[PDB]
Amino acid sequence: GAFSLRFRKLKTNPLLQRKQFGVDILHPSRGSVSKKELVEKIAKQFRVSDSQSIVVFGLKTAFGGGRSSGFAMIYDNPNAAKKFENRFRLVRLGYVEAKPTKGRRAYKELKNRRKKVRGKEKAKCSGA
Amino acid sequence: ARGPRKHLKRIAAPHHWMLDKLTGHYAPRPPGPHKLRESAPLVVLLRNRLRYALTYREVMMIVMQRLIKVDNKVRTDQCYPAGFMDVISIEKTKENFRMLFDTKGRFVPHPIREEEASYKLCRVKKVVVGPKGVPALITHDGRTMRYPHPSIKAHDCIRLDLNTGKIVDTLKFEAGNMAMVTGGHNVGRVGVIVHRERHLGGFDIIHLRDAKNNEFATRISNVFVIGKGEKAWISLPKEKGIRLSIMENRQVLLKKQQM
Amino acid sequence: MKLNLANPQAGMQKTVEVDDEKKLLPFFEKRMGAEVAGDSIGDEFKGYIFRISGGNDKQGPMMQGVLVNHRVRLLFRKGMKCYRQRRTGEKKRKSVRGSIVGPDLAVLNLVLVKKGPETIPGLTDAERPRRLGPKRANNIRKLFNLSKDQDVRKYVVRRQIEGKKKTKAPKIQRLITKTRVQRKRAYLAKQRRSVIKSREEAKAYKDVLSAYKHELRKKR
RNA sequence: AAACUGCGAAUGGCUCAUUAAAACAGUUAUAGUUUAUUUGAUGGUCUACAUGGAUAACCGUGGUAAUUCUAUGGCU
RNA sequence: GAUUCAUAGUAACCGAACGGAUCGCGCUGCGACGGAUCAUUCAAGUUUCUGACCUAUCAGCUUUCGACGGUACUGUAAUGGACUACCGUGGCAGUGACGGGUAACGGGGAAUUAGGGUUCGAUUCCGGAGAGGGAGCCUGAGAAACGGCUAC
Repeated sequence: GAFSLRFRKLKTNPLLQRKQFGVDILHPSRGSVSKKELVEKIAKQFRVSDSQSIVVFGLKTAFGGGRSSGFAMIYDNPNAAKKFENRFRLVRLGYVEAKPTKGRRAYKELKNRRKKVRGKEKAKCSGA
Repeated sequence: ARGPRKHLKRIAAPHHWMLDKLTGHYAPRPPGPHKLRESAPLVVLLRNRLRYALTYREVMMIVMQRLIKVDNKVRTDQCYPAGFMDVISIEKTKENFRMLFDTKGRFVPHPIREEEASYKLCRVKKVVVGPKGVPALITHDGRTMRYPHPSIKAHDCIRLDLNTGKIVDTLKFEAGNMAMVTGGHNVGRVGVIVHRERHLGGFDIIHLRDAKNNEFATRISNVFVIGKGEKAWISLPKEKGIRLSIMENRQVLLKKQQM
Repeated sequence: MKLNLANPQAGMQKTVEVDDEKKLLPFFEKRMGAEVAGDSIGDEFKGYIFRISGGNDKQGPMMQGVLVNHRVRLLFRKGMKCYRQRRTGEKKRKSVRGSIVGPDLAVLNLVLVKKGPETIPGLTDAERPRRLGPKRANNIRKLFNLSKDQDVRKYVVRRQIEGKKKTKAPKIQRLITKTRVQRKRAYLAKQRRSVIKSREEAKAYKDVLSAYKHELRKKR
């Protein structure tokens, strides 16, 4: 159904190599806006190189529907954006694949066993 | 008990930071030049005044670039107590912030010129003789300038050079000299000094007069001389420390919001 | 019962079980650090002499100087034997055998001083070489006798590993070098400079306060 | 990796049994004192191209029914 | 406000403490670590004044074994009956001492629709105390610590 973009609270941040701003959007008819569709429109507005520099988050639709508003954050380069941004925000976008770590309870059970053995402890890694 | 407390709590924080009630159980805890309740830590400048950072994580990512300086010196600790009349200098953007007291009783980073951001003022706490019989000032900042003039007494300000270590311009503490308040009820108010009472025992107090002829008092610990009788060494914030009235502050605010 | 016989100089050792009572009977009522004759421990052991180092008893440690012929409970300080600290400042009470030897303990550990004519299959036959040569500089000097002016570096010990071509080497601490001698010159420059700055500040101030108080005499 | 050294572990969290000029509250004093750390000062004056010998981990090797028990021997 | 304060000077004393045998990037710059004294900051320990619920079927408490004071040690991070020698005979109480009860941790606060009040506050913050009961102690800037140790 399309939407109308109009940013707010812009703050050029050269220390962090990024631009931060709230987006505000108007969409009569349509139910919400996906971030894959929003990142394409905010790219062509701001004359960006690459979608991977841009990262987007928040987005509540208000009560009633039609209106919505959220946050956004245009870096320069994707490699700077990968460094300073935490990984969970990038992942929703899909730029970076999720990292499969082991569980928190399982990790704790290693180190309490690792306390008990002095010397060479590394047999406990394969054993658990 | 048993030793120093490593946490401070939100709510039990100072009010003049203006950290909110929700969105955290704890608040950042600032020891450095300045006191806990007469300072503001470097995190809540970056996130909750200047709006560069969003999070506590992002302030570490700023400060460990070695972009932030104070007093022409790089401070890597995110919870460094940056207090009254300290300069802050960021090389990217090329903008500098001298922290003054706002008229309401808050910290605010006042933006200043590049030549002005060299110097800063330090009111001397007392003067004292060190070893080899050499004299020495000590400041509110907790610097210790040595070999002053014999001229320089207690309870008065000195323009430091910062680029070099040494002093440049003194000031005296007398009637008809401009004076900001740093603490208590009348904080953020600047006025000429009319008179001081002695009270030989404890707590000297000073009555002094705002530029709209309002008269008000404070203890000498709170009072901080800026400059001469009219004029001032430093640049002042919005309103210049008048503190207009409650009904005036209402009228100006709602007249603004209608646009 | 089970004598643990140690060669120090070769770096070899092997346990032996003791048949009969009578082979143990020289060892009873003896201290640690006593040179006991090891002729009468067995057949092959002939013309030997053994220092006695420690041991453990059925319970399973004895420490020298404790004395007594039975297990005892002691409170241990830092830097005692038979106790690793968990925390700093932690003392702990712990059971321990006497130093003087009796029958009922399990193992004696023994260290030979002078071997006889005959050969032991465990101890005498071989020699395990030392793993690490000396790291720090004057420990290398005292090994081969260098004076000082021979210089270190080339008298390093380097084994090479199996398979892939690679040597490994100690990094000699307290070695005189270009960085180390320069750090004295950089430090001693600051000590020279910081004095003469503070002296000239004092000389400059001396005339300033005299210039001040002379102008105060004009007011009189 | 492991181990030695450094720093932390005296904060935080939980509870209300004690306790009635005690604790606590506001208000002083510390000329009656200790203070890791932070911040700023200071300081040539007593084989100097460099002093000494042991200790882990590690290797060899045991004890005990059993534990965050540990001994003897050889290196750095 | 005030000293025997800071500091300088004189005459000696001791080793039991400082005056860098340390590390990285690059005639020469920058900063990591160590440690002494002096401020500074985060503190902590004592400390002045004033303040509390019921009870008189609790009226006299305290002391030679510190009760109140004095001199001189000792001890402490320092001040002190804090502790030890001698010496004096004081100190508190009818405005409630001393003792008993509390289903009592204190306060910031909470409930209660005139004003004045009455009852509650284990519990978000700030103090306090404790880690089954008592006691003792090491390490350290800081603990009489308990997710540290020793004993009953």
